[PDB]
Amino acid sequence: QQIGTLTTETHPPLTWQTCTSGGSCTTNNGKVVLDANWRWLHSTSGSTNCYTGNTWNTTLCPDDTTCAQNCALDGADYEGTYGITASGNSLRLNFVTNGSQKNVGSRTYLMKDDTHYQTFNLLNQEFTFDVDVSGLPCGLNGALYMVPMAADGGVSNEPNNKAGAQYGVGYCDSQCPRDLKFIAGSANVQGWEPASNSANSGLGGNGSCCAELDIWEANSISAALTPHSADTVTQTVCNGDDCGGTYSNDRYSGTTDPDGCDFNSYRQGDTSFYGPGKTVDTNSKFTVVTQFLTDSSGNLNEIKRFYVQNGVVIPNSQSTIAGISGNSITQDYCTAQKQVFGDTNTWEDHGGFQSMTNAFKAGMVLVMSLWDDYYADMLWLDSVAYPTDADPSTPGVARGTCSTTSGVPSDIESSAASAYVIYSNIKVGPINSTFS
Ligand SMILES: *[C@@H]1O[C@H](CO)[C@@H](O[C@@H]2O[C@H](CO)[C@@H](O)[C@H](O)[C@H]2NC(C)=O)[C@H](O)[C@H]1NC(C)=O
Ligand SMILES: *[C@@H]1O[C@H](CO)[C@@H](O)[C@H](O)[C@H]1NC(C)=O
Ligand SMILES: *[C@@H]1O[C@H](CO)[C@@H](O)[C@H](O)[C@H]1NC(C)=O
Ligand SMILES: *[C@H]1O[C@H](CO)[C@@H](O)[C@H](O)[C@@H]1O
Ligand SMILES: [Mg+2]
Repeated sequence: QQIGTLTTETHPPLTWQTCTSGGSCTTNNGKVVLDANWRWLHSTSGSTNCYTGNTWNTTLCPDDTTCAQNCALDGADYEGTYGITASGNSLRLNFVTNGSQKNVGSRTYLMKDDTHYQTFNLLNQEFTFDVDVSGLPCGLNGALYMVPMAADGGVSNEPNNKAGAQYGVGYCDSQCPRDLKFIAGSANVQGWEPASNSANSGLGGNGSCCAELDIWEANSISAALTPHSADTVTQTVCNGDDCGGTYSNDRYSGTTDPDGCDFNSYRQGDTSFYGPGKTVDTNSKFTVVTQFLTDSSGNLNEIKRFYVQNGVVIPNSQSTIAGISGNSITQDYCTAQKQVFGDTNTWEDHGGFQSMTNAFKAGMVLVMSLWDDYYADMLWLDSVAYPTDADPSTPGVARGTCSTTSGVPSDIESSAASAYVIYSNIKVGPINSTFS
């Protein structure tokens, strides 16, 4: 995709911290950028849209290559159009913004400079942030996570990609998303079809795969921490059903792990731990600490979680499911959880902890998003039962307190239009350096 010249792109400021030890943190002046999929996409020749609603202009975009040559991504009105407010240490994302048109959700990335994403290697480090999820009801997902996107947004080896990181180009994840307009320096017009169960109501011929570390996927009801493996940790392009993931005829036929090794306290049997008025009280802001421990060879072997609220350090809740012990993500936990729950261990299939180690070594980009779920209504995160018809007595079925009828986008985009999330006070450093 090309650089549009009709609207200046100014990345809103976001300060975050590097810590070296407890009580020793210094500030970094970062910036945030909106994902390309949310942007106006128009001809390089003028103002004519290449994409409108959920379909393409086939004169401007007769094929994937020509479309990339012909079409430019332009600058974003962050607050006015997208309800994104980045100031000081905080990033607020609003769910619905009814400006000149209706906007639902957003996906943003942390930048090091105007043309590069910040990258992270969290081996032997912890990532820590504050979050307010009080305004997130059933069906919402405020996600803070990491994917090994190319730092430059792909421009170095993609001649038709000039927009790059500057315009939030280069997304990939463990679902191999096919709703992306641009993948690996090409458009995705070929095979594009409208689809009711896609976030943007459309799906192209190709998907964008990579590893994915879901540090935080949450609302006021439930939270999940989920690493996802991949054969190749950085971006690969997949074709149709061979993609696997959400929209394939065979979810597990691809090169990535679409399910991940998840820890949701409620799913792991403790319904008193996380939620409104609970041990981690979602009525108010809290600190989320995620630690990435290694074996003696420097390969990831454990993900730990701590919360801090009112100055009280709260260890992650123990899994209470018989056969699934502990309060962290380890190979023993992942194997036991998949076996006991009766879920396919695609996590292990695509390299598990070694895969995530490789993803960290490649360098991770920080993603901060707010979304509703056109495929499963976020029931996988917060429902009394997922699947909706499954036995709530069966281990792994219950994930939260939300009804099986909750979270339908056409419902909640109305009823929960005021929903928002605030991420703040991001800190990265060695184990134990960001809290005490
Ligand atoms: C991106 O997806 C499109 C659509 O599926 C692919 O285009 C197909 O290419 C094959 C092989 O050249 C042709 O036989 C088909 O006619 C094309 N289909 C359509 C609908 O145009 C394209 O190959 C994909 N690109 C990559 C890199 O995988
Ligand atoms: C598509 O783009 C072309 C070239 O700018 C333009 O002439 C045409 O009006 C657009 N719309 C349609 C429906 O073809
Ligand atoms: C971090 O703190 C915990 C709890 O005090 C301790 O068990 C662990 O050894 C510490 N690890 C490092 C690397 O400092
Ligand atoms: C469009 O229709 C599909 C069924 O194919 C639903 O899953 C989706 O929620 C939307 O209503
Ligand atoms: Mg998709």
